Amino acid sequence: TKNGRDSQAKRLGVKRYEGQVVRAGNILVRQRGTRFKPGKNVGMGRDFTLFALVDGVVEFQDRGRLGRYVHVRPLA
Amino acid sequence: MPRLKVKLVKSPIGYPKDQKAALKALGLRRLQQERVLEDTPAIRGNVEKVAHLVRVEVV
Amino acid sequence: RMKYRKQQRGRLKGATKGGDYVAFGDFGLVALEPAWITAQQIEAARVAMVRHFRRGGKIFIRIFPDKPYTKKPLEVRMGKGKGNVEGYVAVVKPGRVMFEVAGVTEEQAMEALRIAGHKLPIKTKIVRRDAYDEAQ
Amino acid sequence: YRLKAYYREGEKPSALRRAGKLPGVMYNRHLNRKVYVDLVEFDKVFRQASIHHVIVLELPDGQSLPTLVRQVNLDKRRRRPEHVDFFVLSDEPVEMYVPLRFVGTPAGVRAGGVLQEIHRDILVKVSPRNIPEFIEVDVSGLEIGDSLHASDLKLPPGVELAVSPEETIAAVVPPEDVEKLAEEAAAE
RNA sequence: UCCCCCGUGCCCAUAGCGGCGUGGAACCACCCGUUCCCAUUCCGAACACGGAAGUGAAACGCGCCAGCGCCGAUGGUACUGGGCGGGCGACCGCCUGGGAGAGUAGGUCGGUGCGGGGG
RNA sequence: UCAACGGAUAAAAGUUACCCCGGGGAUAACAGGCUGAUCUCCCCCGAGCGUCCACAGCGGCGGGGAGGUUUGGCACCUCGAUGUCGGCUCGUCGCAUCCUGGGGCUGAAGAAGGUCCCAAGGGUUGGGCUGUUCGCCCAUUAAAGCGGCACGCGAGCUGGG
RNA sequence: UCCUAAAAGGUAACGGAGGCGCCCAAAGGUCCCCUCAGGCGGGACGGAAAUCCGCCGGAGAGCGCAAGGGUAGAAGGGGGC
RNA sequence: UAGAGCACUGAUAGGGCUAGGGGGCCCACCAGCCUACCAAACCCUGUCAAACUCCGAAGGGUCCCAGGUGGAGCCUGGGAGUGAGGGCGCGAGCGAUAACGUCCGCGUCCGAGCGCGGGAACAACCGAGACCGCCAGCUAAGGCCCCCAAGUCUGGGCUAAGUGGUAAAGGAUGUGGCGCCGCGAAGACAGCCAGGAGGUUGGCUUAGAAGCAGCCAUCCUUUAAAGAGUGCGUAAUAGCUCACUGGUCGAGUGGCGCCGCGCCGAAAAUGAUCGGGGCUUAAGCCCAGCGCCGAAGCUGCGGGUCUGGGGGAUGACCCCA
Ligand SMILES: [Mg+2]
Ligand SMILES: [Mg+2]
Ligand SMILES: [Mg+2]
Ligand SMILES: [Mg+2]
Ligand SMILES: [Mg+2]
Ligand SMILES: [Mg+2]
Ligand SMILES: [Mg+2]
Ligand SMILES: [Mg+2]
Ligand SMILES: [Mg+2]
Ligand SMILES: [Mg+2]
Ligand SMILES: [Mg+2]
Ligand SMILES: [Mg+2]
Ligand SMILES: [Mg+2]
Ligand SMILES: [Mg+2]
Ligand SMILES: [Mg+2]
Ligand SMILES: [Mg+2]
Ligand SMILES: [Mg+2]
Ligand SMILES: [Mg+2]
Ligand SMILES: [Mg+2]
Ligand SMILES: [Mg+2]
Ligand SMILES: [Mg+2]
Ligand SMILES: [Mg+2]
Ligand SMILES: [Mg+2]
Ligand SMILES: [Mg+2]
Ligand SMILES: [Mg+2]
Ligand SMILES: [Mg+2]
Ligand SMILES: [Mg+2]
Ligand SMILES: [Mg+2]
Ligand SMILES: [Mg+2]
Ligand SMILES: [Mg+2]
Ligand SMILES: [Mg+2]
Ligand SMILES: [Mg+2]
Ligand SMILES: [Mg+2]
Ligand SMILES: [Mg+2]
Ligand SMILES: [Mg+2]
Ligand SMILES: [Mg+2]
Ligand SMILES: [Mg+2]
Ligand SMILES: [Mg+2]
Ligand SMILES: [Mg+2]
Ligand SMILES: [Mg+2]
Ligand SMILES: [Mg+2]
Ligand SMILES: [Mg+2]
Ligand SMILES: [Mg+2]
Ligand SMILES: [Mg+2]
Ligand SMILES: [Mg+2]
Ligand SMILES: [Mg+2]
Ligand SMILES: [Mg+2]
Ligand SMILES: [Mg+2]
Ligand SMILES: [Mg+2]
Ligand SMILES: [Mg+2]
Ligand SMILES: [Mg+2]
Ligand SMILES: [Mg+2]
Ligand SMILES: [Mg+2]
Ligand SMILES: [Mg+2]
Ligand SMILES: [Mg+2]
Ligand SMILES: [Mg+2]
Ligand SMILES: [Mg+2]
Ligand SMILES: [Mg+2]
Ligand SMILES: [Mg+2]
Ligand SMILES: [Mg+2]
Ligand SMILES: [Mg+2]
Ligand SMILES: [Mg+2]
Ligand SMILES: [Mg+2]
Ligand SMILES: [Mg+2]
Ligand SMILES: [Mg+2]
Ligand SMILES: [Mg+2]
Ligand SMILES: [Mg+2]
Ligand SMILES: [Mg+2]
Ligand SMILES: [Mg+2]
Ligand SMILES: [Mg+2]
Ligand SMILES: [Mg+2]
Ligand SMILES: [Mg+2]
Ligand SMILES: [Mg+2]
Ligand SMILES: [Mg+2]
Ligand SMILES: [Mg+2]
Ligand SMILES: [Mg+2]
Ligand SMILES: [Mg+2]
Ligand SMILES: [Mg+2]
Ligand SMILES: [Mg+2]
Ligand SMILES: [Mg+2]
Ligand SMILES: [Mg+2]
Ligand SMILES: [Mg+2]
Ligand SMILES: [Mg+2]
Ligand SMILES: [Mg+2]
Ligand SMILES: [Mg+2]
Ligand SMILES: [Mg+2]
Ligand SMILES: [Mg+2]
Ligand SMILES: [Mg+2]
Ligand SMILES: [Mg+2]
Ligand SMILES: [Mg+2]
Ligand SMILES: [Mg+2]
Ligand SMILES: [Mg+2]
Ligand SMILES: [Mg+2]
Ligand SMILES: [Mg+2]
Ligand SMILES: [Mg+2]
Ligand SMILES: [Mg+2]
Ligand SMILES: [Mg+2]
Ligand SMILES: [Mg+2]
Ligand SMILES: [Mg+2]
Ligand SMILES: [Mg+2]
Ligand SMILES: [Mg+2]
Ligand SMILES: [Mg+2]
Ligand SMILES: [Mg+2]
Ligand SMILES: [Mg+2]
Ligand SMILES: [Mg+2]
Ligand SMILES: [Mg+2]
Ligand SMILES: [Mg+2]
Ligand SMILES: [Mg+2]
Ligand SMILES: [Mg+2]
Ligand SMILES: [Mg+2]
Ligand SMILES: [Mg+2]
Ligand SMILES: [Mg+2]
Ligand SMILES: [Mg+2]
Ligand SMILES: [Mg+2]
Ligand SMILES: [Mg+2]
Ligand SMILES: [Mg+2]
Ligand SMILES: [Mg+2]
Ligand SMILES: [Mg+2]
Ligand SMILES: [Mg+2]
Ligand SMILES: [Mg+2]
Ligand SMILES: [Mg+2]
Ligand SMILES: [Mg+2]
Ligand SMILES: [Mg+2]
Ligand SMILES: [Mg+2]
Ligand SMILES: [Mg+2]
Ligand SMILES: [Mg+2]
Ligand SMILES: [Mg+2]
Ligand SMILES: [Mg+2]
Ligand SMILES: [Mg+2]
Ligand SMILES: [Mg+2]
Ligand SMILES: [Mg+2]
Ligand SMILES: [Mg+2]
Ligand SMILES: [Mg+2]
Ligand SMILES: [Mg+2]
Ligand SMILES: [Mg+2]
Ligand SMILES: [Mg+2]
Ligand SMILES: [Mg+2]
Ligand SMILES: [Mg+2]
Ligand SMILES: [Mg+2]
Ligand SMILES: [Mg+2]
Ligand SMILES: [Mg+2]
Ligand SMILES: [Mg+2]
Ligand SMILES: [Mg+2]
Ligand SMILES: [Mg+2]
Ligand SMILES: [Mg+2]
Ligand SMILES: [Mg+2]
Ligand SMILES: [Mg+2]
Ligand SMILES: [Mg+2]
Ligand SMILES: [Mg+2]
Ligand SMILES: [Mg+2]
Ligand SMILES: [Mg+2]
Ligand SMILES: [Mg+2]
Ligand SMILES: [Mg+2]
Ligand SMILES: [Mg+2]
Ligand SMILES: [Mg+2]
Ligand SMILES: [Mg+2]
Ligand SMILES: [Mg+2]
Ligand SMILES: [Mg+2]
Ligand SMILES: [Mg+2]
Ligand SMILES: [Mg+2]
Ligand SMILES: [Mg+2]
Repeated sequence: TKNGRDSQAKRLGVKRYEGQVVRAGNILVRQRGTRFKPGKNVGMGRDFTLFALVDGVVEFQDRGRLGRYVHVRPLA
Repeated sequence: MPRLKVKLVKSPIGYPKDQKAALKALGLRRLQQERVLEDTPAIRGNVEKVAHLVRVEVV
Repeated sequence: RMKYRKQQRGRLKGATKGGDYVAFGDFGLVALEPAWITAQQIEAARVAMVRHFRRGGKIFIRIFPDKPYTKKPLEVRMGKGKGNVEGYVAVVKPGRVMFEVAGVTEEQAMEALRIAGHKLPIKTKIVRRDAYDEAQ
Repeated sequence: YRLKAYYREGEKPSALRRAGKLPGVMYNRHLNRKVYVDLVEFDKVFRQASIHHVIVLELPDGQSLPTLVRQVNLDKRRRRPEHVDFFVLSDEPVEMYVPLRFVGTPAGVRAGGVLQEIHRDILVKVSPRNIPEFIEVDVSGLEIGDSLHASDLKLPPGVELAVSPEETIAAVVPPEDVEKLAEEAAAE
């Protein structure tokens, strides 16, 4: 036949969860398109990678129309 | 958190690993073995998930 | 039909949505056991039914096959089966309503549905009508 | 009709059926009460009553409530009623499925046609006082291939067609034996 | 304190569409004009500037009405960590804890924060 | 197109029935086995044929199953070896009975026959052609049965295949 | 790339179905501006479909190239530098 | 994901609406009408999907906090072996909703527990993890009539095939049990007695078609009852029967649905069988209860060894788990 093909696992999705400690630059969540938007102290790159720009805890915030944003609350 | 007497009566041999491990956090070696731990919401959980192996006693 | 070539096997769990109610007609035919019903089976019961009471009323065939029945031609394991040999089938689980007649006599129905039942592999029952719909 | 309804509370809905009582609930715009009836009773009572008339429920409270089954949950796996609703009425106009009696001699029958029907009960808005046992359906001058629509209905006073004024009511499809089969196997 | 309106943010349809009503002194828009800043691959329609007259028509604010949309119980039910039994098989059932979707009763044509102007 | 994409050399095809060594039942062919799609038979439904009459005889469309002969699937014991067709010799067992026995129905006058049921105790030919099994044919017969026994039998034989 | 995969990840078969071995100096960067497909109604050639006008139309277009995910509160359409 | 749903992506049974294509009316002035035809887009009824999802569980993953001293964990380093796995339950692909088939996943046992009890025997099913001793004791699975330890236990039902000793569509006044409805002491079911009439040879059809090849239509009278007629039958007629009415008759009678257990369907090859004998208000099956047998599991007594705790100039030894 001619079907047995498949690109190996890229292993994406949620890397960090709400209520977790994070340094500075920790890849919060690697995503396909933009299933998760940045926010407070969080930016993305070419592959839409989400990471922390400060140091604190990860937090999520669903906002329907706007989107499912994720931030980090800095503290020390 | 009154006492909680627990006697192992049903061998864990052949049962899921997690359950075996439960009789460790609860600490039950052999058969027909007594064990009177406290009644903490935590300790309860274990005893519960293996209730079918040990006959609980309210003390 | 029209979609694409082959499809999976998939088990036949509980007789859930595989089962309804008499929506049209007067009498109905229900399945008791779960299985795949073949196209040849639909027609077989169809022709049997309509042929019984010549110039019959309206025969409703609620079910409908669309599951590509797979199969291999007496060989080994070179890829996936060609299938299509027997054709297709329908997810028929207990409670389902394969057929139901109308505008005809009860005797015509009872005997017909009975015969068409033998055209089916599954043990079956014959339900009247009642009033079980959904209202007030 | 009547039905001795009892109050529920902490009974096992599953083990309850085993006993011989049919689980369910009665309620209106202001009500919500766990209840249950008897299988055999509700059985023979609902056969006639069905879901077109009103069945007063005599609770032990002596309360005679103008209720009608707003919905029935039919157990699959060999048909049988599992749960029952009982929507109570008051003085406010309420919607419901009203029976339709297809009476007459369709032109199809004469030409050897098929008695087709679609809505054996249309959903209509109406006051609790109005309990029309049914509506005269003038299906008679309906020939094979013709259809009577919802906009072609005779509505008893105090009532409106709470539907889509253009909804099919009945039809007259053709028979099917010899010609079709013999011709189908060769033209399929 | 409270009320009407202007800016802006949050909740992200119980605030949306639609038919009706309604406000211009104030606030807002339209509106007058295209000399100057500036502009439409054509147009000052858009963007822009100078500024009186006129209306509240358009837009918006507020309010109403549920037909559409949307929100949605409860009750039971499907399915199911866990424990157990029955049938050749396809499968079925009970105890324990969990528990939808759909449909019903029903809810809604907004709520709210800071600042600014006006009584 | 180190594209056999972690890339043995800068540089490479095929043949062995003349064959050999190491090793495997981790693996094919024989046989067994599990299965039963294929094969044999039985069965349900019964349009319809049979003047008439669906059941003398028959059966579409479709459904259930029994057996475990064939082809087939799996690769489980056996590769420090289980000899493989057919023939001969000796058989023995099954019954789904070819004959003889008995019996029902018949579209059974009688004879003869059809079909189904019961019933292995015994019997179930000689020959032409082919290695054949198989089958075709001659002559006859009460009949010239099907199948199991590693498609019985090579420490009994044959060796045409 | 997706499904198989049994709701984290991962996950096999000679399992189902389809791509890559490129292309772009503008298809990039910034700045400013802009909003789809279709449907209906109206209009010289055209007339199913060029182009223009009105109303509807929240993403079913577009996003170089398979598919997935994302997306007009721009990743899309155009101009300046 | 399970399920569920059709809001997108596709399939789809019927019906309406209606663009388009076929056919007929009819004149080419090119339209208008009908259509038990094919059928797009749209609506209603209804449903299918691994690669569809408006929705969406149980659950699983993870981080903070708490219990958890465990032949737990973490770090550095030494030494390994292993890289055919298998059965099983569950969730899927392939297969044929085949295989002691195969390919992943979650767990489990076997592996290496072929050590023990049960299952007749039997790597993996049920019970249970063998440090050694003992002519002690309770119990597990299973079992408690004889081979065989321990009840021919107790009480209440079912089953007459040996079912149990375990095959299907489908078949059957088998036998018992529950609910609904018809009919009946103002006289029921059945057998039995007699009748069961005319138009009409219902229309048509046909060689005929007279209740009874077929089609369609689809009365009146007499009466206690007799049908524009159910079958057998005839070439068509006759003739019989039945539902019907009365007499008889004398007490029940008929139908449906659901449930328990058994019967048919049931044909294989060296001798036969549930392990055997043998069993029938059970020694079968269902329900409720007490009692007992029974493993190397547990308790009892004694002993070895290793680890951990204590007395301890005392090394030492003693005791404990
Ligand atoms: Mg692969
Ligand atoms: Mg591969
Ligand atoms: Mg792969
Ligand atoms: Mg690889
Ligand atoms: Mg173990
Ligand atoms: Mg866990
Ligand atoms: Mg098609
Ligand atoms: Mg299923
Ligand atoms: Mg077929
Ligand atoms: Mg059948
Ligand atoms: Mg089949
Ligand atoms: Mg049946
Ligand atoms: Mg009562
Ligand atoms: Mg106005
Ligand atoms: Mg005004
Ligand atoms: Mg100018
Ligand atoms: Mg100036
Ligand atoms: Mg200038
Ligand atoms: Mg200008
Ligand atoms: Mg302007
Ligand atoms: Mg000026
Ligand atoms: Mg003014
Ligand atoms: Mg004004
Ligand atoms: Mg206005
Ligand atoms: Mg405002
Ligand atoms: Mg809902
Ligand atoms: Mg709900
Ligand atoms: Mg309402
Ligand atoms: Mg509503
Ligand atoms: Mg408004
Ligand atoms: Mg506020
Ligand atoms: Mg004021
Ligand atoms: Mg004032
Ligand atoms: Mg190459
Ligand atoms: Mg090289
Ligand atoms: Mg290589
Ligand atoms: Mg090379
Ligand atoms: Mg190389
Ligand atoms: Mg080479
Ligand atoms: Mg040679
Ligand atoms: Mg030589
Ligand atoms: Mg030579
Ligand atoms: Mg060799
Ligand atoms: Mg072989
Ligand atoms: Mg072999
Ligand atoms: Mg062998
Ligand atoms: Mg077979
Ligand atoms: Mg048979
Ligand atoms: Mg036959
Ligand atoms: Mg044939
Ligand atoms: Mg044919
Ligand atoms: Mg065929
Ligand atoms: Mg056949
Ligand atoms: Mg078949
Ligand atoms: Mg068959
Ligand atoms: Mg079979
Ligand atoms: Mg074989
Ligand atoms: Mg092997
Ligand atoms: Mg060798
Ligand atoms: Mg040897
Ligand atoms: Mg040898
Ligand atoms: Mg040897
Ligand atoms: Mg001899
Ligand atoms: Mg004879
Ligand atoms: Mg004879
Ligand atoms: Mg004779
Ligand atoms: Mg003769
Ligand atoms: Mg003899
Ligand atoms: Mg010879
Ligand atoms: Mg010779
Ligand atoms: Mg010669
Ligand atoms: Mg010869
Ligand atoms: Mg010869
Ligand atoms: Mg020949
Ligand atoms: Mg001869
Ligand atoms: Mg022989
Ligand atoms: Mg041989
Ligand atoms: Mg031999
Ligand atoms: Mg020899
Ligand atoms: Mg030989
Ligand atoms: Mg020998
Ligand atoms: Mg020689
Ligand atoms: Mg020769
Ligand atoms: Mg030779
Ligand atoms: Mg997935
Ligand atoms: Mg996953
Ligand atoms: Mg597949
Ligand atoms: Mg290039
Ligand atoms: Mg650019
Ligand atoms: Mg750019
Ligand atoms: Mg523009
Ligand atoms: Mg358009
Ligand atoms: Mg147009
Ligand atoms: Mg136009
Ligand atoms: Mg246009
Ligand atoms: Mg021109
Ligand atoms: Mg145009
Ligand atoms: Mg146009
Ligand atoms: Mg157009
Ligand atoms: Mg760009
Ligand atoms: Mg740009
Ligand atoms: Mg640019
Ligand atoms: Mg799935
Ligand atoms: Mg799914
Ligand atoms: Mg599903
Ligand atoms: Mg829908
Ligand atoms: Mg498409
Ligand atoms: Mg369609
Ligand atoms: Mg359709
Ligand atoms: Mg047309
Ligand atoms: Mg035409
Ligand atoms: Mg003329
Ligand atoms: Mg013309
Ligand atoms: Mg012309
Ligand atoms: Mg004309
Ligand atoms: Mg459509
Ligand atoms: Mg519905
Ligand atoms: Mg369907
Ligand atoms: Mg946790
Ligand atoms: Mg802390
Ligand atoms: Mg702390
Ligand atoms: Mg801590
Ligand atoms: Mg802690
Ligand atoms: Mg410790
Ligand atoms: Mg350890
Ligand atoms: Mg260990
Ligand atoms: Mg090491
Ligand atoms: Mg290796
Ligand atoms: Mg599987
Ligand atoms: Mg294997
Ligand atoms: Mg295996
Ligand atoms: Mg395993
Ligand atoms: Mg081991
Ligand atoms: Mg182990
Ligand atoms: Mg082990
Ligand atoms: Mg040994
Ligand atoms: Mg044993
Ligand atoms: Mg053993
Ligand atoms: Mg000991
Ligand atoms: Mg004892
Ligand atoms: Mg016992
Ligand atoms: Mg015994
Ligand atoms: Mg007894
Ligand atoms: Mg026996
Ligand atoms: Mg009967
Ligand atoms: Mg009398
Ligand atoms: Mg009588
Ligand atoms: Mg009688
Ligand atoms: Mg006369
Ligand atoms: Mg005549
Ligand atoms: Mg026999
Ligand atoms: Mg024998
Ligand atoms: Mg036994
Ligand atoms: Mg007992
Ligand atoms: Mg013992
Ligand atoms: Mg011991
Ligand atoms: Mg003791
Ligand atoms: Mg003790
Ligand atoms: Mg000391
Ligand atoms: Mg010391
Ligand atoms: Mg010492």
